[PDB]
Amino acid sequence: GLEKGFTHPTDRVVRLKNMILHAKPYVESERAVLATEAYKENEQLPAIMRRAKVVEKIFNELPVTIRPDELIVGAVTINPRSTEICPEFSYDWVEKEFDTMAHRVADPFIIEKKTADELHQAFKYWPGKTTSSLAASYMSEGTKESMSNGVFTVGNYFFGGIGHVSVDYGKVLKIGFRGIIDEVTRALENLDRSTSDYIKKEQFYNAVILSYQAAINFAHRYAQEASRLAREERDPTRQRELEQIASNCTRVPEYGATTFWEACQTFWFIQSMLQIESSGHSISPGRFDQYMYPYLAADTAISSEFAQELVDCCWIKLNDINKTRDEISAQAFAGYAVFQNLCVGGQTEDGRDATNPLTYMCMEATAHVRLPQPSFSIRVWQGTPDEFLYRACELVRLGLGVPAMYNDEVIIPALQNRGVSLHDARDYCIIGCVEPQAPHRTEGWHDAAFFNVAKVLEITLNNGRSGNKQLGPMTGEMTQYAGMDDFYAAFKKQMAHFVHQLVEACNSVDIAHGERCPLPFLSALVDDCIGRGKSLQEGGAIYNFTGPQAFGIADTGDSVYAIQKQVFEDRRLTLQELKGALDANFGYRSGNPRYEEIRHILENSPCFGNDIDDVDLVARQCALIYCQEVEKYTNPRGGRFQAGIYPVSANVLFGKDVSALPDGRLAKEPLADGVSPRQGKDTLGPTAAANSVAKLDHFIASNGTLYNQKFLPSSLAGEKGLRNFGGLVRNYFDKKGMHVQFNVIDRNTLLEAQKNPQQHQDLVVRVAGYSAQFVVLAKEVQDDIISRTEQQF
Amino acid sequence: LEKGFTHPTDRVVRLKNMILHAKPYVESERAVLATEAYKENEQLPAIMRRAKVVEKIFNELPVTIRPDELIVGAVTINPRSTEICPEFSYDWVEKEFDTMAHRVADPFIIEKKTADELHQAFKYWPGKTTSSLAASYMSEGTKESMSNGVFTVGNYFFGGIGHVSVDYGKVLKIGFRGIIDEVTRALENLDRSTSDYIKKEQFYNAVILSYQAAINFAHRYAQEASRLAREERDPTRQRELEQIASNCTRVPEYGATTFWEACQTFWFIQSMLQIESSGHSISPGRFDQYMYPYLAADTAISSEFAQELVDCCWIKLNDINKTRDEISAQAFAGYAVFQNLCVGGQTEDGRDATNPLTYMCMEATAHVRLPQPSFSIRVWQGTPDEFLYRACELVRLGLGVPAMYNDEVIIPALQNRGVSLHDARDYCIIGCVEPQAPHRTEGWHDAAFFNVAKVLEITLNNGRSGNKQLGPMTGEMTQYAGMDDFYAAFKKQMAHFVHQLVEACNSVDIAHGERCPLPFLSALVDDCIGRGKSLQEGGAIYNFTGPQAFGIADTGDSVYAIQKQVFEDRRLTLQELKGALDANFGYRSGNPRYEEIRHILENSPCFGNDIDDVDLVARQCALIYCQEVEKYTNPRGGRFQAGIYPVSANVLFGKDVSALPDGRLAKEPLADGVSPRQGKDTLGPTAAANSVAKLDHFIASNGTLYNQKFLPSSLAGEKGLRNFGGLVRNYFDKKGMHVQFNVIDRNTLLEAQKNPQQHQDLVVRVAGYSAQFVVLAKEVQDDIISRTEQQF
Repeated sequence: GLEKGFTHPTDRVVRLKNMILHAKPYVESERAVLATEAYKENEQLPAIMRRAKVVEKIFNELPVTIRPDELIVGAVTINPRSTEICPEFSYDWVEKEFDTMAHRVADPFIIEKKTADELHQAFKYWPGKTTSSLAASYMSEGTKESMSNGVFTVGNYFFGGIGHVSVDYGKVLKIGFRGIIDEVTRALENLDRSTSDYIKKEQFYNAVILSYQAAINFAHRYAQEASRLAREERDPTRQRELEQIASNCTRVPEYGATTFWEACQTFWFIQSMLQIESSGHSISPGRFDQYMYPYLAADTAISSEFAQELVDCCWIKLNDINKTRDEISAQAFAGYAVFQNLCVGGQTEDGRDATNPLTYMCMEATAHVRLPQPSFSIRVWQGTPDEFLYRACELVRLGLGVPAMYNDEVIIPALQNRGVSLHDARDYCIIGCVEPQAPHRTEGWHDAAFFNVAKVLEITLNNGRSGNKQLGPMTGEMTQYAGMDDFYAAFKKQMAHFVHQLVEACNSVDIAHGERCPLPFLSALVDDCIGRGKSLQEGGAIYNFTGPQAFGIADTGDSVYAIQKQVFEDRRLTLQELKGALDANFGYRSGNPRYEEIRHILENSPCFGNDIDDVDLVARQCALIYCQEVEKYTNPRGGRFQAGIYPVSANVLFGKDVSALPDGRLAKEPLADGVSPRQGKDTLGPTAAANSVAKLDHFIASNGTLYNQKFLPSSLAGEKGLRNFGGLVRNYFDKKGMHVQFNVIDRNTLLEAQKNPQQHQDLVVRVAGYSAQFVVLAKEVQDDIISRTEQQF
Repeated sequence: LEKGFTHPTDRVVRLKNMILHAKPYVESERAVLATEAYKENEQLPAIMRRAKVVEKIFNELPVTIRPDELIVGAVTINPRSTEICPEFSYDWVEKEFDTMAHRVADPFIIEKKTADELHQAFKYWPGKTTSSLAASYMSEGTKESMSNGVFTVGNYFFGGIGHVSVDYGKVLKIGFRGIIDEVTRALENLDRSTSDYIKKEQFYNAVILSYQAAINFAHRYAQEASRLAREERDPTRQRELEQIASNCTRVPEYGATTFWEACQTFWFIQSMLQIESSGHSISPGRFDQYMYPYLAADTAISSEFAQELVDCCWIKLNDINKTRDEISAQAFAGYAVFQNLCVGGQTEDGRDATNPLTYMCMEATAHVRLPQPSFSIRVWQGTPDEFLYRACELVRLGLGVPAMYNDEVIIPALQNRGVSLHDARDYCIIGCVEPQAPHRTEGWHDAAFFNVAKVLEITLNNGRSGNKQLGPMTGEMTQYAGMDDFYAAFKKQMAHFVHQLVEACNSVDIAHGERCPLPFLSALVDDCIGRGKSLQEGGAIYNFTGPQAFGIADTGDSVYAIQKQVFEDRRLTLQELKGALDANFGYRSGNPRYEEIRHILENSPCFGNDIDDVDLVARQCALIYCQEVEKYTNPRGGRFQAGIYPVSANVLFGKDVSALPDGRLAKEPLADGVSPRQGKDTLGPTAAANSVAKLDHFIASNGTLYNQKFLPSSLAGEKGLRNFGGLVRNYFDKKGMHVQFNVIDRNTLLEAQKNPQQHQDLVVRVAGYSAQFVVLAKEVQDDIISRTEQQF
């Protein structure tokens, strides 16, 4: 039948998994100190070559750590699941939090006193030499003022690195780091030196070669440590394993991989070393089943058991990565999350189905390991085999939140509309949460900013004011609107004003990374950086984008529709009472009963998510106004802005920035997640809700849309549960929604994990486009997830 | 045709003598303030950091008005002294703390207090200079070639760029306030629909901040004038200081309303540019054109006072000084900053541009008689006879000035490089001999020195320099079947070393763009404001890079000596010549066949005697350099173009060249510019001029330099002047670009050598500029003494 169940992992895998779950996250100092010394030593160099010296010093000198039982080795931090510090982007919040980071609510980390003193010393170098400090210098005062008041934020790449990329893993698997050096050497040989342009290109080429020579050394340093351990090792079986690891790391990634186990080690070295060079998250394995499977197929000696165990170790290694952020940013990316998205299935470049045996081993690994990472995903298209969808649904039914599901049939045309070739778009993977790209061909900036559309609505209805600040243009007081035409004219003018500032802030950060932190190790693994002689930060990628995310879509749509119906059409209240009610927070604090009555009238208007065309098209319209403004703009890499709609863990945080709204929500309350209907307001079941969500224009939001559903576990039980569950996905994708993902959990389970967190350390559930340990999320985020609508067939 | 010259006021003489008697110091204030501004502004884009640098200096540098001055503004507290600009380079300053006061070329005093102050500021700079970044962009082969003396880019490597004539006329008319208004309007009109506006707006904000501080700087001189006036016991001087205070309140914040104000506008621009950056050759250019409207409109001023103000400007120009590292100072010797000022020529409509201020500028040179300005005249087909003959009277004073430039070569030469006919007609001279369309050009007119005679050395040694493989293996000279083989080999060596020359220049170019774009200077050249980009990033309408050839006559006479003595007349073999060159013609060994070979080579026909065969070899060797250079471009979207001029370095770089086939011994001086070799033009000045004009001057559009030296007897009287003007017209009609003249007796120079204390005021041409003879190193003095003395 359709239900096959899941196998169990080896005991070794269970021990490696538990080592992650029991690890206390620390902040560590060695990479930050080494990086700092590389900067001090190399003031005179062009940035790209300074950055080669940075990775050279780190790769040569960072501590090398092999953990008990690992088959796949490489550690960013001495301690499991800990974080380096990357002061080149920002530092001052680390020192401000030396004594509070261990106790903050979202993502605490231990900072021992010696580590604090070491970081204090290194940070003396940094004032005004970070990328952030330069980015801020480029921004206008109005742009900064809008961000200060919570219209939008570019914190992600302002305080940290970029990342958000799926590199050419298959190229390194084939030709190795030595092959990269060879390609660069040939580019040097063939350089046109007849003008001045060759000088900087040769700097880049030499920086890449130096970086990859050092990257070879790094792998050999792990081979050397594996051999030292083998010579002390007492169990002859573990000795043989350590000897094989030393052999693997001698071969890869310097040279192409010759076994599946070597291929896994090539993969993990690339995965970890990128996040050593830079703190940018969303380093996404992408189509792991596609580029890894030739190395499994050609390995005639490996058993299916050992091959699965290796994939399991990879899943577990992916959970060893961690990242601290400033105390507020950490609330927006909560759960010790670095968003390594790994997808399976879909189509080949020729448009044939891409399922292979490793596709299903990746699903098994998720069932074996059951940890937050990777952010595991499936691609779905019209020829997806029934067995692949049903197997994925059977995995979703375990309640980990994974796999998220992505619709080829929308994403491919969406990418084509942005200039991506049909051949490249067929090969897409997902970056981070929900963001599609042609892998190893894109500098996508897929989480460049968070933009609060509900805040823009607030400000529109207050004639451009926020508090006692004139923040936007004076588009008119809401009491002067003659009808919905007037509102929309004013909203578009506020949107144009604030989106222009959003683009300024993004491009300022973009310029700052180009001037100060171009990356010679990462850049060599993305087309066409080598061919062009330019880093990713300078536009070397074939495709260039910048992706800012809308917050409050359903909140804005339902509020605008409430004005349409309750004021203009049915005349239940006047524009003047609405203004007074909004200013008084519906009388939350004064107890005004007319405002409370008005709140009740507004709350009971039709809402997005019940398959009601009227109100659904207002949500579509409000989202379109944002998406249509964003796409008018370009970045300094010659690329195009494109909107996304996803919340990571910040729809609570950014709700705190918005006063009362015309749909009846009180000041500072949470916003809706992604394109999902407002929490608890879709009450006609999952098909009706999916039908509403699919009415939005997903194609124009080509940085990715995010739709969350949550099911009662018993509704998915049995073969008929899988049948219905698969039919729901096909329905939604046939109606041109881009993405959907599922929690499958009982309300009491979430409540119990709140009351007795020490017994629920392994409870992993979906937040938004990624999964996390429920108990490490702040209570207000836990409560928001609990408040989500419970679906049932 | 002889009027004589008037005498300056006693004030002008006192001011002039202050310059002669001044002992040059190194000073620390500007360097310390600059450093603090960098430290305080790490986070800014470079252009804004550079605005913060000039804002701190303009706000805080000591304000110094000197006794008797009518025109005020001091770069240094002490007269004739130098600031330090560590943003370009610093380590040689501190290396020389104890030796700079005693070095042979251009000593400066460094008091202990000053060295301590500089020692502390220098702690900031390791690896943060433009030079340290420029070196990092260069290939090892390029640095190796420079280490072995093939060429050097030291000028803009160790120091600022400069080499520009800014829009003085625009500031005279609209002031700094008008610059700010133009930028405010560019900001208003900015297209903000893409990402390109972000950096443009940084540039605009940097410019506005710079010019707000520039206005404060002039007001600070107004305050000090007003303070000095309050303390002045002499009533006449009191009124002068009050009038100075009023001038400095008006200009250059606003446009000038009197001639005395216009003179104060000019000098504020001239001095403040060289506070922002140590780049020299900040050239007033066509002073008589843009200043004359302000003289004509000034109905109240007397002729004598207008003359005395022009004299005060001449003397202020001599207040500027610049230290360089001990070796670089030998190449720019004489406390020299090369501020070239020309008069006459044509208007942009092709009519003669002489006006009454033209002749007052000539009188100022006769009044003042100091090294600066580097005074020049333009000469065209319609030059009035009275202007040429007055210029020749001034030349007879033996100061070396005016240098003479030929519109009829320079304008089509600039046209060949894309300059519009309208812009080319408005050309001035930069520095020594380098022409440009003023306030329209970022020309880099002295970006490098390139030793063509060294390339010849290396060619004949199959790419070797002292058993070091510096160039390609084009073949040993003993395998040349004829001159065709030599020229093939020489062109291959030239292409190799000019590619490295261009790399080194462009590396310095990139470094200045990345780390030191200039928001004060840039606003005064088209089209930086309209484009929203600095000069360092290509804001100028016209962009060039200009490297200078050395050893042209040496190379031509050597190459011809092989042609005649080896191939044609078979008087020695290639093997003997190779042996004689390696052995320095037996200078140590006493080998008599090598001495006989040297005599044979020394007596070959030589460039400079109107002999076509040898002259065309000099032409061909110079073309090979100029034709290679112009194949290349710079990062500002502009074009390389060769010049030929030595400043004071033809002795210095002769030390890098071993024996040559023309018979010169190892390490001996090279020839200056396009001039014939020292003492080798023996048939007189018309013959020598006829030879020089056979070179292709048009392709050497960064400027050529031709020195002549006359016995004063041969220019005496009315007959002397007619002969002298006829010589100039002969040479320019035959399409030479430039000529200038020493007019001095041999014994005068020799006496200055033995009794320098009684000849501190002796001023003579070095090359493209004049200097106090007693300040030049003995070997430079001897080289000038050895130049051919001409006679009609």
